[PDB]
Amino acid sequence: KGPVDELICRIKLHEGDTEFWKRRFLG
Amino acid sequence: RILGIPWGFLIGAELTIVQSRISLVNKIQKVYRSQGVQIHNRHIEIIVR
Repeated sequence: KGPVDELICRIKLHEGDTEFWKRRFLG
Repeated sequence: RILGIPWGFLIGAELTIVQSRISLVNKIQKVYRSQGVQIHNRHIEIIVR
């Protein structure tokens, strides 16, 4: 809605990464 | 929020559905078994389904 250490670079999105979500499902 | 977009709702809704299925049939069977009424689970699971 807009008209520094920039830590945002380490925020990793795992959309579509099936293997990533299976690990969290297991634990 | 723990799981991703394609599976946060997939298994999350399934957990609600599956838990409700066993809960619903138990409560319905609780009334009939208490009153000494024998009804097979098939006739109730069809309603719950």
